Amino acid sequence: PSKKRKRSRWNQD
Amino acid sequence: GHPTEVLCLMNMVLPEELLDDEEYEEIVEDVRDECSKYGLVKSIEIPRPVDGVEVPGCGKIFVEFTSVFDCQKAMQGLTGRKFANRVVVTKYCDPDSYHRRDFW
Repeated sequence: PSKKRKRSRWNQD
Repeated sequence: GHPTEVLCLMNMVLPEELLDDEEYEEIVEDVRDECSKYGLVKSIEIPRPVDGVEVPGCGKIFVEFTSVFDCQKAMQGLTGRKFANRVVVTKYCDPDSYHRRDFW
């Protein structure tokens, strides 16, 4: 399972 | 609100994105691995207008959850975040409407 730690898809700032 | 069974994911998907094979696989995969962090997710229903086949209604997607327990602890942590540059609007959806894709 990939796509776990590379591009944050739940940021805010 | 009111827990039903499946989770809702709005304000995080555009029709200009759910039309590419790269963008699609990127959302379905990511959204899946993420949703599978608070509990168990049966499946995920994300419209994919064929060259603009399902554009009139496109823009809202979601995932079929197993229990409202994890569905609650999930949306409670997804609300206020940001898919990329816009606050994600997560809600609750009825498994029935989900099956028929009635979109609730």
